[PDB]
Amino acid sequence: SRARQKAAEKVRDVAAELLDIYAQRAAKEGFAFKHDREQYQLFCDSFPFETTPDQAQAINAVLSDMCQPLAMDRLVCGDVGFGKTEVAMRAAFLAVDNHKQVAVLVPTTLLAQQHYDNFRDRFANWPVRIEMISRFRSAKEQTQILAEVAEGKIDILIGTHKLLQSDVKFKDLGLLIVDEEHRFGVRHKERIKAMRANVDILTLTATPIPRTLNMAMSGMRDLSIIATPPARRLAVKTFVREYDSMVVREAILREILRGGQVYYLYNDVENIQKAAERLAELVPEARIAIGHGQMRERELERVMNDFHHQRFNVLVCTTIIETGIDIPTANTIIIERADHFGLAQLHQLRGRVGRSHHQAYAWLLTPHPKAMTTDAQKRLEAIASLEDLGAGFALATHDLEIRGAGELLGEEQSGSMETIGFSLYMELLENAVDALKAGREPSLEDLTS
Amino acid sequence: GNRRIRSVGEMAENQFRVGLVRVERAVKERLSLGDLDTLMPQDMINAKPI
Amino acid sequence: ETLRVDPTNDRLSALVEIYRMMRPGEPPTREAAESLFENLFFSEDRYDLS
Amino acid sequence: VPLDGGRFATSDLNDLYRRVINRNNRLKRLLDLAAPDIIVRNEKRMLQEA
Amino acid sequence: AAFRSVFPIQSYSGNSELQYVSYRLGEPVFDVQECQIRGVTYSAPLRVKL
Amino acid sequence: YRYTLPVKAGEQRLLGELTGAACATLVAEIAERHAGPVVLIAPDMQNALRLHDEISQFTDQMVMNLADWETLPYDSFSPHQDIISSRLSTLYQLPTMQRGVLIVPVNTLMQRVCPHSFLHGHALVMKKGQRLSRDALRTQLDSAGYRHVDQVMEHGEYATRGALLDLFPMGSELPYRLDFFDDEIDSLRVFDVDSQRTLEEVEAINLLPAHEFPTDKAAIELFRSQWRDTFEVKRDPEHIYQQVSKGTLPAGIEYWQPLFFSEPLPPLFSYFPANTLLVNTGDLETSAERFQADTLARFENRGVDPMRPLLPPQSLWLRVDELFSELKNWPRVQLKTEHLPTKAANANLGFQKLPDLAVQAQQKAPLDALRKFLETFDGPVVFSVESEGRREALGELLARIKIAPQRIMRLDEASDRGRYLMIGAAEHGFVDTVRNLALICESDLLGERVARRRQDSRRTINPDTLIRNLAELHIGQPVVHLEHGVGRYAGMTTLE
Amino acid sequence: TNLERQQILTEEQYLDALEEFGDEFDAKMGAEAIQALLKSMDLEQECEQL
Ligand SMILES: Nc1ncnc2c1ncn2[C@@H]1O[C@H](COP(=O)(O)OP(=O)(O)OP(=O)(O)O)[C@@H](O)[C@H]1O
Ligand SMILES: [Mg+2]
Repeated sequence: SRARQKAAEKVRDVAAELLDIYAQRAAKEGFAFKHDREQYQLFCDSFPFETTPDQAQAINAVLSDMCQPLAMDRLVCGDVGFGKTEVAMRAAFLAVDNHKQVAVLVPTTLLAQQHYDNFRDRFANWPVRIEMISRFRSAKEQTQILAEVAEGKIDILIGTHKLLQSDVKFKDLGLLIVDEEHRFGVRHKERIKAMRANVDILTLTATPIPRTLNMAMSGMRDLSIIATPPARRLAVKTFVREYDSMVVREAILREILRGGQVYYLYNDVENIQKAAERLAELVPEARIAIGHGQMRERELERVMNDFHHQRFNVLVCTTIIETGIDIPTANTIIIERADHFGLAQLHQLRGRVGRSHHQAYAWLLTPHPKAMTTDAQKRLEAIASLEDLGAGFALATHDLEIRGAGELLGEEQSGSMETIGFSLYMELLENAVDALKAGREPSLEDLTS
Repeated sequence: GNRRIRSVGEMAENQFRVGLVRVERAVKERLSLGDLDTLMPQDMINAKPI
Repeated sequence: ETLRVDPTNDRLSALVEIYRMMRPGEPPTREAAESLFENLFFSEDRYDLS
Repeated sequence: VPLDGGRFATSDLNDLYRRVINRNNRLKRLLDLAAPDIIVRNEKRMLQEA
Repeated sequence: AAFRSVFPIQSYSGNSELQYVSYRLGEPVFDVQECQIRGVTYSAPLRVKL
Repeated sequence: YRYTLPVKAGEQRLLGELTGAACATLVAEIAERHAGPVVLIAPDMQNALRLHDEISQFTDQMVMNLADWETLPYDSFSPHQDIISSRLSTLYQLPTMQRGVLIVPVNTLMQRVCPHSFLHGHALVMKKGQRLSRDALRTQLDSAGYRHVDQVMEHGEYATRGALLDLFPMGSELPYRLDFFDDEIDSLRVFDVDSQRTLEEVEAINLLPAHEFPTDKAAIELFRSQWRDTFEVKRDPEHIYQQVSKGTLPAGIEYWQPLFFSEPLPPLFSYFPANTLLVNTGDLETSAERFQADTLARFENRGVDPMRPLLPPQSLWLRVDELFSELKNWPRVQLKTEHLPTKAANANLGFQKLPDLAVQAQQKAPLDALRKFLETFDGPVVFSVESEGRREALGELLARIKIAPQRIMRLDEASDRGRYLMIGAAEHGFVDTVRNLALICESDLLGERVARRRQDSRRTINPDTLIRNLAELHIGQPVVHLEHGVGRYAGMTTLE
Repeated sequence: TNLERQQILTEEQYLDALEEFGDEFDAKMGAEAIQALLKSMDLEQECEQL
């Protein structure tokens, strides 16, 4: 099929598209949300916790950004499990209180389902309709959901990459929430910003990809860090051992006797049915299931539903659980061959354990250390170096530059890439905005219509 | 009776086997990766270590 | 004289002493010593007089 | 100096100087970025070794 | 001996293996005289049946 | 009611027919009519957690676990002293509790706990007008085992700044400050770990030691004496004799606990009040034996490495014969899921499994099993959801069959012809035929696996080409193999 | 404090001393610490004392 060939030469130019999107978002003025004090205090009283004083700062910054005429653009870069989502949920309440149709965009179906459950739990006493669209929904109810949204009756639409496919038309969109943004890519992150120019993008992540971290530290997007630890979170213990069946058995038995559950990440669908069958012979005391995104929907959904209700302990999974599945009882992740994983992926996988008052371990099994590559050694000696609460920002500012921030005006978020400077970019943006203010050049996206 | 001759063939064969260990490591890696039905014994084996 | 210098008295203590000699740290268990000793000199894969 | 084949000689002092400058500049960047203590301590050890 | 000592390469996933059948040394591209004249190795291409 | 209660030395009472998530409502029923505690002995720690989320749904009595060491037997990790603070505190309130359920698994019931002399020898109640000196209270806490810091944040630490002594007791979840004056306590004010300012002031407060073993110098000398009695010393500074004599503690020192006391550790059955009523689940003669076998296997596996050697498991855990000879001191209600035949001390409770209820979008009417089951049931029926939003996820699913469930808080509220809903972590439903009630959880609208994807009909497109596998092919005849493509057949061969 | 002039502390012992005596003591590590030790030293008085 001629894979060898390098196709054409940039079938499209992204500098002009991204420049026009930025210069149209920075030209006009967004919605100025109206904040209700004693009608939002009830929604705060629905929260069965207390906001830590660094998260009750990100929330205050988010609301005081939404209540201004400018179009919001923020990062909520706090470490894993620190209550990032509730910031988005309080932002979503302020948006939906003014009938503004929040749109939540998550990069996987398990996040779609879990955020659907969490949002439906939280907004369980208000006239707010919350709905999920992804491949887990059928082909006959997806068109019903799209008809409802275009009609203007679903006020929160949680979805995967389906939310960008040009047939999802929102009536009056007033807030976007991109959750776990480091798995999307630039085209996915402005595919909705192009249509609705002045939408308020709230962007939740734990380890940003270098482009949107340099872009946040350089003053293009606002930043709100959340390192403040929750009630009793404990530092997740990192062990980097060579693979050993006794080590695997000991870890799984230590978790089973405690009553928790185990993530056992294999990350290979072709051999996952053999890895689980082999692990079920190594540890007969465990109950083991398989979960990945390449098996049929009514099977993965039911397996991941059984895992919540403690119907088995070990779940041999791919990196579909890299994205932020909570499951507070699971407190031991065992990554089978962790040499080929990024720093962001490794820290995200380490973040899936903890989430509660328990002490949670994390084993990153490796091959024999002369058989690993050199970058794997540098990545593992960095993931094992940082084992502290709030280490998800130092790790991000290490990944950035270790890999370097990519093209600020183009694609390729991570890489040296010989990008243009920020001084040139701000001058170019101001030039485009000033040329567009006078002779109001219609939006290029509408030209696509 | 304590010292032994390593002539041309033995040393060359030992060096060939040393170079073949890296090759078998690479082949075992490619085999252990998934989706083997589209492969042939040329995509995994490289003649550069040998 | 060696037995009077020997700080062990049975098989398992001897195997654990060998294990601690080989790899300092890595707190010994019973299989981690027995398998190590049996794969040290008595395994066809990892030991070969020609 | 060149090797008359288009390639330059190793000149082992320039390699050591370049490594020292690399580690020192990286450590300056880590000091500017307010790096965590363990990372900057490792880099200071590597600069000492360089 | 080298091919029999290395092969068959069994995958760790547990689904496939790569076994060895035979080998054959092909005809050299040149022979000794123009190998000395051009300045290239007089070698035979090894061709193995995997 | 349907069954009396056991109140004697060791008389048993076996209850049968109890299906899934019926043990929870029976425990909640027993716990509200026995004037005394109930120590629920779960057969497995996982099940314990499950029961802790279920009984707390059906009742209002205090249902609490007993925090076990989260490690494994003879492990190399500390129990993370916060858990210790949740374990000591219960052991202080355990000899005097009058109502409630305390849930222990067999793993933690078979363990041996301090001597309660160490409880009410190292634990104090501090009132306002205490004439105790600053350094006297400091050395009291130092002998108890607390850690001297300057920035007390967690369990078992204390800081001193002249007359200002702030300690975090392991009784409460909040720290306190004392503000000494003339060698007397003037205030006992709670201060936050985030704002460091007073919230209010408590007249009398309770404090508890830092670890489950004594730590002061006399205790360390006792530990060394017991060690030189039992094991043997090696001169090497990570041996756990010369690592404790220095002052610090190793990782998993909690398993060398009987070395600090010079009195055998009580079986925790001493801690129970005068009138408890042990309630069982599953079986103990298979879980206790499995735990003893695993602990002995791990002791034999790990009772090597002469630096850090291990105590015998009879010094730390009850033998199974000991455990079953100590359960004979308490009345027991054994809940088991089978038909118990007939005798005294034996009762049956009609708790049939739920009929076939499931939802599937395949048919025109998905709620057909539900819409027919709810019509032909004369007693009440109570849906049980786990969350609040899930309630709406079931509140608008029953709107298709024209039924809106009124919410109740306790299952006793159910009238005769009622459709109700209540919130809690019950997993499986039941039909209580005794009072004709039904409980339908969320996982009883899903059913078994709909796994029918064994194969697809690949017999299509089979024409003359296939030739019905006559195998009369000649060499060189072209052949298609739909996986790979078109080749030339070249005969039959044998291979290894 | 209890700690004397140049008593070395292990990492765990430094955490212990930082929790327990977390006041203004100067316990550092590396060439900065060695340079501070050398710079805070008076040779003449030390010579007379020795
Ligand atoms: N102030 C708080 N105090 C105690 N617990 C909290 C607090 N804020 C949040 N939590 C809990 O911590 C958990 C964190 O889950 P959540 O998904 O909300 O954040 P997150 O895991 O960081 O986000 P993501 O899933 O995108 O990584 C939540 O289940 C919430 O119940
Ligand atoms: Mg989130």
